[PDB]
Amino acid sequence: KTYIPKNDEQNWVVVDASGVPLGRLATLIASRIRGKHRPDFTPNMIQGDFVVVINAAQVALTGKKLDDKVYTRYTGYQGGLKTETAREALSKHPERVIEHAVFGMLPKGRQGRAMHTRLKVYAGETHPHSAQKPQVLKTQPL
Amino acid sequence: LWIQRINAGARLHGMNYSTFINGLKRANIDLNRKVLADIAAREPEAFKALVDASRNARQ
Amino acid sequence: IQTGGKQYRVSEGDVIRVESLQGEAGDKVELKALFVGGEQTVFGEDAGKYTVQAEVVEHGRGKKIYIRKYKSGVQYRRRTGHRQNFTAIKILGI
Amino acid sequence: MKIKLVRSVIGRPGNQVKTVQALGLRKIGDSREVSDTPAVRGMVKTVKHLLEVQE
RNA sequence: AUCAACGGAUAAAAGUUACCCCGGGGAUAACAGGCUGAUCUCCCCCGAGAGUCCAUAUCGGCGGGGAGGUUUGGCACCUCGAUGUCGGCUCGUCGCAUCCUGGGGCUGAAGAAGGUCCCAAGGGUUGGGCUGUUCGCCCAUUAAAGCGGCACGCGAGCUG
RNA sequence: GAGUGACGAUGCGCCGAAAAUGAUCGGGGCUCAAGUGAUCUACCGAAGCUAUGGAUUCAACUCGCGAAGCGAGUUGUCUGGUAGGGGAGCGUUCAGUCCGCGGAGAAGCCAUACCGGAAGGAGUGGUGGAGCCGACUGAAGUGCGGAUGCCGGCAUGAGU
RNA sequence: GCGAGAGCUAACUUCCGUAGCCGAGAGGGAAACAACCCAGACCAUCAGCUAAGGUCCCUAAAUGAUCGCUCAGUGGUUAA
RNA sequence: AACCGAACCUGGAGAUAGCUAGUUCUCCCCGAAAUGUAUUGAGGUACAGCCUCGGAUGUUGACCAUGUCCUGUAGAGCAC
RNA sequence: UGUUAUGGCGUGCCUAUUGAAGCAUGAGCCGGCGACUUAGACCUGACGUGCGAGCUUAAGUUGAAAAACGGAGGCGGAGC
Ligand SMILES: [Mg+2]
Ligand SMILES: [Mg+2]
Ligand SMILES: [Mg+2]
Ligand SMILES: [Mg+2]
Ligand SMILES: [Mg+2]
Ligand SMILES: [Mg+2]
Ligand SMILES: [Mg+2]
Repeated sequence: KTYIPKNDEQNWVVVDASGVPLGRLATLIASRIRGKHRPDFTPNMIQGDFVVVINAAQVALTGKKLDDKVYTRYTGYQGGLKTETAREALSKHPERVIEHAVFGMLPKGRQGRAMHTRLKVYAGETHPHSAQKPQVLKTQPL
Repeated sequence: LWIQRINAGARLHGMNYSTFINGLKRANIDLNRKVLADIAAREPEAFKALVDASRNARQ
Repeated sequence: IQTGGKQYRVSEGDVIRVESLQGEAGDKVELKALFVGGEQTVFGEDAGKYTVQAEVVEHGRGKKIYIRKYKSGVQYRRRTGHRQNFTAIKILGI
Repeated sequence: MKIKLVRSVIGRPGNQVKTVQALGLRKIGDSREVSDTPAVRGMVKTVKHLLEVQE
C-alpha cells in the first residue's frame, strides 16, 4: 500500500562550518545525509543528500577546546595502546573533527557505514571546490 | 514511517508534525490521520492546502 | 481504512472488512473526507457535502494465517488457524 | 457524580482492587454515574487517586 | 515413664575407616570469583603537647571524616554429570599510594649531605648463603635494590 | 572623596577527589543549554483504552423436538498462565458391520501455492507393482527431541 | 517498600510482620536488566487516543514558550 | 585368571532406591503452593490451609458508610 | 512460488530452579525401538443402563457357526 522510491536524483549541498558550534553543525549534516525532508521518504535505502563541508578549520567549540574535548582512539591490543588528543591538537586534522562527530550521529550498520561516503569535508573556502563539478546548492545552518 | 514522512513535508512548508497535526485537530473538520502520509509524498499541491488550513486553525 | 472509505479514488474494485449487505450490487454510499475530483482539493465536512458510490463485488475469506504462540521452559506451545472475512467493493461514485 | 477508572488496579492494595470491583469499573476508561450516599461517596474516596471525578 | 531427644521407632544397642564403596547436593563447606568492608592498608580534619623559644621544619595525645579492596573475615550468589590447590621457573603486561632517575615548594635550606610535601609511571629496579617457603634474616654491591593488580597472573607451558 | 566592615540563612557551583587490559553521561555531541528551578501547552509513545470484522466461555432470553438436554440465533459478559483439576476432539494398529475401490495401477514413498480453529485432511502429478480407503461401533504393545537412553546407518576431527 | 530483632543503623546477609511484583507475567519505559515504574496479551487490520517515560542526531515526537540559576562539562564519583 | 577391606558365573532378582534422569497428539475453561502444627523430622511424609469438578443452598461473600464495644503501639510524659 | 539485498526487531532447546542465552545438566546427526499398565466375585465415587422395595448370581451342568440352566452365597432390609 504505502509509497516507495526512485534514485534519478543525487542532491549535493554545500554547508559552511564557519563559527557554527560543532554538534549544532553536525546535527544539520547528519539529518540532510540520512533523509530529513526525504525525497520519497524511505529507510531501506539512502535517500540522503551529499553534504560537502567547507571551512572545517574555522569551526566553533564552547568553554573547552584545550581541556575536555579529548579524542580517545585506542590502537591494536591495548599494551598501553591508548592514544588521546585535545581538540585544539586537531590542527593536524580539522576535517576528521567534523567527520568523526557527524559519523557519530549516523546509523551504525551495513547501511550506516555506506553513508560516510556522502560526507565530504574540507578546511578551506575556495580550495574545497574539488568535489564541486556536480551541484553546489548552498544551504546555511540556522 | 508515516509520521516521519509527515514532519518531513510539514517542515518543507515551515511547520512540523507536532504543530501540523494540532492544526488538523484544531480544524476538527480535518480528520485524515490515516492516508495523510501518501498525500505529502505524492500530492504536494494537496499537501500544501492542508498545511495552510492547519496554520489557520492554530494561529 | 478504519472501515468505510473516503478520498479521491477512481473506478477500483478494492477489498474492505465485511459490510453485511449480502450478494452482488448491494450498493454502498461513503461519507468522503478529501477529494481531487477535477484537480479541486477539498477536506473535511466541506468534502462531507460530496459522497462516494460503491458496488459490493464479493464476500471472501483472506489468506489463511496461523496464530503461533511460544513461552520457553514453561512447555507453552499454541497452534491455531485464522482467516479474516472481507467484502470486495467496486468504486463508481462522485 | 461521574466517575471513571483512569489508573490500573495492578500493584494496588487488595482493598482498593476490591473497591474498584464494587464500583462496577472493570477496564480503564470505564465510566459510571454515581449515588450521593455516604457509603458510595466513601468508596469513591478510598480509590480517589485511581479515578477522574466530574462533580 | 528425666519414655526429658518430653506426639513417646525395639522389651533390648557404642565406636572407626587415610582401604573405603554407592545415590545425590553448588539446597552445603575448603580454592577462586561476587556482595560487604568489621579487621587490614593508605589518606584527610582538629590542634593538646614535643621541637631551648615557636602547634604546623619535622612530629601529632584524646577524638572525628573518607578512600582502596592487595589481609583476616562475614555472607553462601554461579561452578560439587569436577572452575587442579602453595612455592619456584618461564613469560609478561598493567595501577600509582614513586624505590631510583626527571621537575618543583617549604625546611630547624650557609655549602656539601639531608628532611618533608607536591607534579611525574619513560625506562630501570644486582648476584649469593639459610628455608618448600612466599615473607624475613644475613653476605657482597648498587642510582635504586618500590608496593600492589592480573582465578593469592601463568601446570592443554614446565617443575612437584 | 563616596558607602563600607563583620556574624549568620539559603539557591546553584569549588576544593577535599588515588587501582590495576582502553576509554566514555548508552554514544555522538551539548553552556550560541541538548544542564537546572518554576509555570504552561502541542506532539510521540504499549499486546492498556478505542474503531471495524470474527471466534470462544458462562448467563438470561427465543426455538427446532415425544421430554429433560443438545443443536442453531440475538444481546450481555468472558478468554496471561507453571504444578494441578475439568471439557471437546485429531491420529495409528487390530476387530465386527456396511459402502465401496484396485494390474486402464492398491499400500508405501516423493513434490505441491488447497481445505479445516488445532491435532490434521483432500486434490493433482511422479514412483511403485498387489493389495486397500471411507462410515459406525469395539479393543489396545496407540502418538517421542531429550533419558551420559537401546539397535543401526552415516558425519566431524581430516586427507590430519 | 514500610515496621522490628540479629549483624558493623555492613551484605545481592539472616529471621519475622505487613503491602506489591517475579515465581506462573508477555507489551511500553528504565542503554542492557525476574523484582522498580507504567500496564494484565482471545484472534485479525499497512486505522485512532493515551500511561510511565520522552520530543538536537543515532531514535518516534517542540533545536517549545516565559522569568530565573550555574560556567564546574557541574550536570555525568561520597564525607568531615 | 588384566579393577579383591572379601573372586568369578548363574540364580533369589523387576532386591530396595524418601535420590538423579526421562515421561511422547491438539484446542478450550478454571488455576495454586512454597504456610501452620506434628514427625529418628528437617530436600521426605500426615492433617489443615491454598486449587478444581459435581451436587445442595441461594445473598449469607466483597468493598464502603454508620452505630457501638475491644486495644497500650507511634508520640508524649516522669506520678511508679 | 523460489531466491536475494537493505532496514527494524530478536539471549538455542530441555531439565533443574528464588533465579537459565547462560561460562549449570543432557545431547554428533538421522532413522527405527523406548515409559502410568494389568489383575482381583477387592474398596470407594462419577456417568450410564436393566430390574426396583427389592437386585443378583459363583463354582459347575448341558448345549456351542450360540447361549440357556444353575439361588450355595453376596448386597438393601434396625439400630444401640
Ligand atoms: Mg570464598
Ligand atoms: Mg584447595
Ligand atoms: Mg628531588
Ligand atoms: Mg535422541
Ligand atoms: Mg551527612
Ligand atoms: Mg533394578
Ligand atoms: Mg547438579
